[PDB]
Amino acid sequence: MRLSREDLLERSEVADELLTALLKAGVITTGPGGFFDEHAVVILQCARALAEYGVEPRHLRAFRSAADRQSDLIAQIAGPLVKAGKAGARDRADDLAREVAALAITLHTSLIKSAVRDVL
Amino acid sequence: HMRLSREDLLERSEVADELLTALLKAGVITTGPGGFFDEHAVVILQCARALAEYGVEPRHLRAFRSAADRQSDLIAQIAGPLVKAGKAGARDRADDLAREVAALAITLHTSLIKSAVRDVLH
Ligand SMILES: [Hg+2]
Ligand SMILES: [Hg+2]
Repeated sequence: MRLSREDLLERSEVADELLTALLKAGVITTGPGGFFDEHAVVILQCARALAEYGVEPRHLRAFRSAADRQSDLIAQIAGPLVKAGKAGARDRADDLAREVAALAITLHTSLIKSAVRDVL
Repeated sequence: HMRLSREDLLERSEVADELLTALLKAGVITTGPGGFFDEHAVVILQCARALAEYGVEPRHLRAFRSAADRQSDLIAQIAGPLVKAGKAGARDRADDLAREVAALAITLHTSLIKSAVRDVLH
C-alpha cells in the first residue's frame, strides 16, 4: 500500500538504474503522501520486461502523458459522484466515485485491446 | 477468435439496442474490419451501460476511444516489429512474442492510469 523507495526496489526486483531513469523521466511518481503504491511495483516490473524488448524509459513518457490526460477525464466524470456516496454515519464516502473510475478504466482498457488486436 | 453479429452482442451484453446505437454513432464502439463485433465489445457495451446509469452519456465517452486508438498505435510501434521474431517451431506460433509484448504495455498503461486516478482523488 504505502511503499518506500527501498521497498519498491526490493518488490519490483529491478536495477536501481531503471528506477532512477523512470523517476527522472516522470514515468513513475510518488503519490500525495510522498510514497509509492502497489501500482508502482507493477509499472516497474512491466517497464523492465519492456526494456528487455527494446523499450527505453524515455519511450514510456508517451504512456505516462496519456495516462495523466485519461485520469483528468475520469476525474471530471467521477469527481461529481464523491458527494453522492452512501456514507452511512460517516461524513464522507467516495465509493461511487471509485466505481465510476473503475468502469471507465475497464472500458478504456478494453478499447485498447480491441484496437491492438485489429492493428496486429 | 470470436465474431459476433449485432444481435449476438446484444444477447451476451444484456444491453438495449438504443444504447448500442448511441455508442456506435458516437464512434465509441466500432465493428472490426469484417463488420463483426469482438468479445471486447461485450465488456465495452456493459461498462457503457453502467456508466450511462451514472449519468455518463455515450458521447461523453468519445474521448476514451480517441485516446485508446493513440495508445494502440504506440503499442503497435513496439510490438509490430516483433511479429517476425516469434519462435516458429512445431510447438510454437510466431504471433506469441508480439502478443506478450502488447499485453505488458497494456498492463503498464492500466497501472499508470490507476495510479494517476488514485492520486487525482486522494
Ligand atoms: Hg512484468
Ligand atoms: Hg464492464
